[PDB]
Parts: sequence; C-alpha cells; structure tokens
Amino acid sequence: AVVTQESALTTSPGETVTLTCRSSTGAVISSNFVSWVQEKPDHLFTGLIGGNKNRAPGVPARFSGSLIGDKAVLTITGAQTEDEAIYFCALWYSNHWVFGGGTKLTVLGQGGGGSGSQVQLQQPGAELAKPGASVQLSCKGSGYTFPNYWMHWVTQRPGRGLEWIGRIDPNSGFIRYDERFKTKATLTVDKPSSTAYMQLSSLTSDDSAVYFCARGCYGCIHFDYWGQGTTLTVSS
Ligand SMILES: O=C(O)CNC(=O)Cc1ccc(O)c([N+](=O)[O-])c1
Repeated sequence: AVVTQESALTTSPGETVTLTCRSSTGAVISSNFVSWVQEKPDHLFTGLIGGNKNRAPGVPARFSGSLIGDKAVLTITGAQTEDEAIYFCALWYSNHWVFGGGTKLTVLGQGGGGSGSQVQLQQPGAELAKPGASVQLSCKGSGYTFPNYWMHWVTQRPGRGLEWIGRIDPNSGFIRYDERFKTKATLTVDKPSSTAYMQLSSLTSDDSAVYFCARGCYGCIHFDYWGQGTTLTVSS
C-alpha cells in the first residue's frame, strides 16, 4: 500500500487550504483511522487529527479533517503564517501504519494575523554507536498516566520519509513490529520510570537516521504527542 499527498502547496494568510491523502487501494476508508501530523524545522512534530476526523485537544479550530471522495482531507480554514510546515497523513492497514510522503505547505504574505503543553515525551538528542553493536533509545513520558497509552516508534531521513517501526502497549504487553523492523528493533517499557525503550541491534551504516517516539491509543488520537527525535549516527 502506497499513500500519496501533494508534494507542495502554496497559500497566503487568510486563505482556505485543503491537503489530500490517497490510498493505492483507490479509497481511504474509515478503518484506515487516519492521523494528520505537522512537522516544523528541527524535526518538531505535533499531531493535529486522529481517527479520520477528530481534532486533537489543544489543536486550533482552523484545522479540521474528514474522509471525502474516497480520500482523507485536512482543511485549514484561514491559514496563518506559522502554518508553514510539512503535513503528513498516516493510514492504518490492519497490522501496520503507512505514512504519506508529506506536503510542504508554504504560506506567503502578510504575517501577524491569526488566532492563538501538559504532555511531554523526552528523548536524548543524539547517540553514537559502532557497526555490529546494539544501541538503546529511550523515551520518557510525563504529564499523563504513562501505562494507559501505547508508544509508537517512527524513523525519518530525507529521501526515505517517515516509516513506522512498531508499537508497545504497557497495559496488555502486546507489541507490534513492522515487517521492515521485525529483527532490527526490540521494544520494551518500564512503568516505574515511565520510560519506553527501543533497542536496535546489529547496527550498520544504513541505520543512521532520526528515531522518534509518539503516543497512541486504540480509537484515539494516534501520534498526538512526539518526542524531539534521537539522531543516531553509526560510525564507519
Ligand atoms: O478503528 C477504530 O475504531 C480504531 N482503530 C485504531 O485505533 C487503529 C489501530 C487499530 C489496531 C491496532 O493494533 C493499531 N496499532 O497501532 O497497533 C491501530
């Protein structure tokens, strides 16, 4: 399954912009349970929509989402200068998430207009590791009841886009891995320290990338809050 978005769109402050997201099946359906997330510079992600149409609490009213004409659509009614960002949609395909390629939204024109965090996920900024070794990545959640949400892990590099690695449910113990990462990643959690861990084993040069944790929950706003990302460098 391949998820397609407009590569770029240009708007101005005060205009209404629609961003679209199509499935290679020919239709985005309700069970794809779509999230929309926004990336700003220094790979700073925020979730905007979950469950196809639910605006995440705290997200401004100018954002809305729904399924229309066999696609998923995010609408910004009255774009603001600060909405310049990369917007990604994420679709659930029964046992894995797939991200679109992202839409770079440029907002050109008069700044200064528009309408104006409990949850934090803390990740170390960087890790350096040698080939053939393993590395542990950590993600400490604060400001919510940590075991009651799942933790997703996602990776990003330019050219490859965003790739979902897997998720862990602290209260059930159930873990899902994407097929691409099933032998590379191991997910664990420690409830007393409110920390989720990802081990990457048998490191190679191909593993250098940014690795994020992001909260999720069945039927709720997947990818609502994200860590800042850990940049892993595998030495030569
Ligand atoms: O269809 C609905 O009402 C709710 N759907 C969802 O929340 C999407 C979903 C479902 C199962 C599952 O195991 C994962 N996951 O991320 O592992 C995500």
